[PDB]
Amino acid sequence: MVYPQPKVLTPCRKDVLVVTPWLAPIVWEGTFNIDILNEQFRLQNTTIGLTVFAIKKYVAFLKLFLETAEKHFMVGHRVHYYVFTDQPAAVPRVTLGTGRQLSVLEVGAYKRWQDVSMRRMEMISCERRFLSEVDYLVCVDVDMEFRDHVGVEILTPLFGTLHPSFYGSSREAFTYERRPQSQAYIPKDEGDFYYMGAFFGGSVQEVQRLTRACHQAMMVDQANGIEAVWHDESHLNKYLLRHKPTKVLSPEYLWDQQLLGWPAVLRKLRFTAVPK
Amino acid sequence: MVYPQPKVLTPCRKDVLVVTPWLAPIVWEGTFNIDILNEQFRLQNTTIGLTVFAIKKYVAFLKLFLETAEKHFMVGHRVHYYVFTDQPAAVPRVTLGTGRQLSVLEVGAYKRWQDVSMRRMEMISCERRFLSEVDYLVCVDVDMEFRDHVGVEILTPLFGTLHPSFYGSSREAFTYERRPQSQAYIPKDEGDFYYMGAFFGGSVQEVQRLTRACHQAMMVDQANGIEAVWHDESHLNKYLLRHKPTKVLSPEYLWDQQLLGWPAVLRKLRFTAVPK
Ligand SMILES: O=c1ccn([C@@H]2O[C@H](COP(=O)(O)OP(=O)(O)O)[C@@H](O)[C@H]2O)c(=O)[nH]1
Ligand SMILES: O=c1ccn([C@@H]2O[C@H](COP(=O)(O)OP(=O)(O)O)[C@@H](O)[C@H]2O)c(=O)[nH]1
Ligand SMILES: OC[C@H]1O[C@@H](O)[C@H](O)[C@@H](O)[C@H]1O
Ligand SMILES: OC[C@H]1O[C@@H](O)[C@H](O)[C@@H](O)[C@H]1O
Ligand SMILES: [Mn+2]
Ligand SMILES: [Mn+2]
Repeated sequence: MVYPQPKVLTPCRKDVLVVTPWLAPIVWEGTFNIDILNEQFRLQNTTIGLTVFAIKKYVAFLKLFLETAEKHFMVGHRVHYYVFTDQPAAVPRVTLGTGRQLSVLEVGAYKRWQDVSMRRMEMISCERRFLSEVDYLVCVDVDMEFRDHVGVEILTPLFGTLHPSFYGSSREAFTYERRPQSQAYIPKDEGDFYYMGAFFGGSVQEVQRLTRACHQAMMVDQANGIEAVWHDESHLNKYLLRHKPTKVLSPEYLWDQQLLGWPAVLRKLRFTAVPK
Repeated sequence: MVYPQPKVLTPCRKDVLVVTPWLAPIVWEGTFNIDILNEQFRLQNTTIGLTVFAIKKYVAFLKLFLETAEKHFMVGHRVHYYVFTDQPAAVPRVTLGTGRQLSVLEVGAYKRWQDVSMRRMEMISCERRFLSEVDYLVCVDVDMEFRDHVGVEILTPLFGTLHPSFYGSSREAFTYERRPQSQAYIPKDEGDFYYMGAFFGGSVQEVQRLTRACHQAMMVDQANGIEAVWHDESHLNKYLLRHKPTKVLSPEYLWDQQLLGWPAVLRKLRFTAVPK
């Protein structure tokens, strides 16, 4: 297998940070040779599970989400979609590529948007089925579309994704939970990045750990009369501060061209918000 | 725990490649916050085994090697030195820091320098003792001294170290084995880096795999009447081409100031050749 030689005195990207201070790759276009990664992951017959909640009106987002995932998400690898919905008959029948399957998991609807978004951690953690069926789990919002490659480069024991509104910001600007009353509490002088709750994942074991931890933390907050400021994302950020991810995705992986344009530092816009 | 904020639009190092195309960190000063890594590794009570062969005249190199390892190598972590020698009474008694131990393993001497260097793979692979006693194994030459920090930043499932004579070179210049007759054979259009046999390591499982593979490959070459051009290092390079390391050490970790000076791109010279 023949490819460009990496040269150690020629960096790929000089414009962005491509490794965290705990030596986790930060995933940008030009940092990876996908042909190498694809080979490595195919040699293990990797199966990737993709979880998405479509509760209430959000079933409307599934057709574009799944169609575009078929075009861009882990193409060539085994993929198992898990669609959590209160409306199984509303899941569109989208034609899938070979090695790809979809399961519909019927769940209850909470009235409040905070609990729908928040009880995802609980819903994800359903535990023995993921362990037997997939190697990795990827957990994303449904109001999104894939516009470019999202592949095995993201796979690692634990990853989070840089929030597109805060990647160029200083930590005191991060909208972490700042009340010491909350399990999600992070002091003003702490913090690596501000991760978005819309795209995280890892090995099935590490995702079950994270989601269990976040759920346990939110129940503690509830039994104490406090709701973290950005809810699941607050707790996600506290978890990833204390258990550092082994890869970080750049904002190529979570973007909104309408709000933020297409800056030169983003060579690809891979997974983006749908207008709502 | 309070530290400088990484900023994603300010890279650490813009002068060197800090991640390989398969997303393994390349370990340079300024890429890592050691306080973070130290915490992570201490939380697992990590034990690092360091193997060194001192056969014949090479026992003379042990005092400086061990004294300087006490100053710089994994300080604060548990360390088990394994000294393979034909002369147990010649191992100097060096005073060790707390949590550090040394074992002397008596082995036979081969007459030829090629077989002394080459049979290390066999000698390392002695298998159940490493699995029970250490988490990682680091395998180095003895004619060396530590001059600066060599710590848990290097630890990963599998690592190799960039040969200091070839890091700025193109692959056709690499002195890989070029005869298809040899198990170590690498074609002219293949190859990522040229790794030095003087410094490799990983988890005990991955080092046992590598050393078993290299030994099996060299026995095949022997039963076929060919000796790879740079011996163990040829086979090391073939193994690491096909099983890509999960970290690569920069030449800060294997250098010779007498032959190569102190170039600006090396902010630290950590482990260096002793005149011989
Ligand atoms: O009525 C709702 C509200 C939220 N969600 C799920 O929870 C996710 C996060 O909520 P949302 O996308 O509304 O949050 P935002 O991106 O606006 O902050 C959604 O993508 C859906 O997967 C849902 O299914 N139905
Ligand atoms: O007579 C010898 C020759 C080699 N070695 C071991 O094999 C390693 C590699 O050999 P050497 O350092 O001579 O190779 P070089 O760096 O010169 O290529 C040495 O560091 C020792 O650990 C040894 O113990 N005794
Ligand atoms: O937490 C800061 C917030 O950033 C907003 O831009 C986003 O819409 C919210 O979902 C939340 O992530
Ligand atoms: O393989 C090329 C060679 O490079 C030399 O500089 C070194 O002394 C040898 O041990 C070998 O590594
Ligand atoms: Mn959303
Ligand atoms: Mn040597």
